[PDB]
Amino acid sequence: CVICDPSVVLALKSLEKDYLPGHLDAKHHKAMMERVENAVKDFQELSLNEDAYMGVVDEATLQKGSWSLLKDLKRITDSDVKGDLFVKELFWMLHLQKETFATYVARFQKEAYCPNKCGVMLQTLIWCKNCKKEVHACRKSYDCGERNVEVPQMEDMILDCELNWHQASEGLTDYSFYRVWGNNTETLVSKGKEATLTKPMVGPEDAGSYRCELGSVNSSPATIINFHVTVLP
Amino acid sequence: GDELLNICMNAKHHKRVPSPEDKLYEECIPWKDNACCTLTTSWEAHLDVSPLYNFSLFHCGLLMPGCRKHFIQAICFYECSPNLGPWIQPVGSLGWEVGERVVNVPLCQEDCEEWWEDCRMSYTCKSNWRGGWDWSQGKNRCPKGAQCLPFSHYFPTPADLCEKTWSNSFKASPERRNSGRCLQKWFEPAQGNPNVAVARLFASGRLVP
Ligand SMILES: *[C@@H]1O[C@H](CO)[C@@H](O)[C@H](O)[C@H]1NC(C)=O
Ligand SMILES: [Cl-]
Repeated sequence: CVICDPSVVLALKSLEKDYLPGHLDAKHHKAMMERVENAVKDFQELSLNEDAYMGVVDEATLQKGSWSLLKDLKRITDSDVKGDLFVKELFWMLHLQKETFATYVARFQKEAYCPNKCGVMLQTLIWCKNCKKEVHACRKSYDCGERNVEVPQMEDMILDCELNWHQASEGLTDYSFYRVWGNNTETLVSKGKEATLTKPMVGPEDAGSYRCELGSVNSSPATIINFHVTVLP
Repeated sequence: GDELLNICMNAKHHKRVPSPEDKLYEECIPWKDNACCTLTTSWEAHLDVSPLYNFSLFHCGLLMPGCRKHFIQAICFYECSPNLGPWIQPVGSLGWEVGERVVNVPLCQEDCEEWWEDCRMSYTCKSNWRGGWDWSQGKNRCPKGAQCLPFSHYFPTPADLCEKTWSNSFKASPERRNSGRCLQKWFEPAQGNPNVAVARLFASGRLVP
């Protein structure tokens, strides 16, 4: 995947144009760059599976991988190692950086890729096989559960629709809260970027069912939560 | 009217008969007014790996979003459309007069051309998805000697993609949209469902027993 980073592309081009001329037989340059480019290209060849690899990374992981690669590569070119020894360690370095990259990607997968344990999260990602950056839909569950809230009289009712992943998700709109009546209808109470609804100084009549609906440009909610509120005199 | 109109296939998750559905999820919304799919089913049609089928679209990794979208629509169309009547057949090679599927549902050019264009730079490893997959780790994975390459490589034309992904549930019709002789797998709801008239035409057009 690291070849999707411009710094790496640049380092390979300097390696071919600047470094090889004085550090390798001319009759070798064409065949050598073929092999190098193929070995970098091969950073994308990780065993496809969830919690390990799905053909994508986010930008941070690409950067981390790119940084590690470039530092290792520079250590070689800074040293002016020539000929047969240069080739051996270039490729052994590549082989070792690929495993180091896999290490970063596996962490990405386990921790960063579709973090949401519910709802639908929009996440920007880079596709390792084509270097295209696009937004992906992480669909976990149709709704994100129910809540039971106890709220004494004269006390403030607070319904929190925030979820740890909301901040990071992309293309979020406005939390919308609804009051859900015994009929088959509901009424809107508030919409806005307030991730919480508050009704001050609750009375017995405020008890009932509410519901938050965090909107998305996808035009299908990112988060649906149902609150069951009881007022306990 | 006609016995091949407004029916659902005797299949897995399909409803007995089509009926409206207040809330249908995302891509499967155009069939809201009259649908052989349920809500649950329409959600499940949007999943990473869908519980509706044993199949993984992400065998070479994630499809690009705009490619994935076409596959979810094909699935919506397949699970929700009450206009497939004329192409409903028994499962297995054999005639009616002797468990159901659909066979050769004619998709318009544009539906297949758009699908192919948006899937151009997504990745797969097989030019025919019905067959030699490896299932040794639960879901289907790419065979030993089969490189992940662009859809434009394994599915050289739009017809190949329409046909070879889903066992000829679909055929890539030479006809274009608003010919009255092919179905769209998706349509903007604002305008009407253009497939109603197409089913009507084939139900009474196919000289059959
Ligand atoms: C039914 O909807 C009406 C709308 O005005 C509302 O006033 C009423 O509270 C609802 N039913 C009940 C008894 O909750
Ligand atoms: Cl239809």
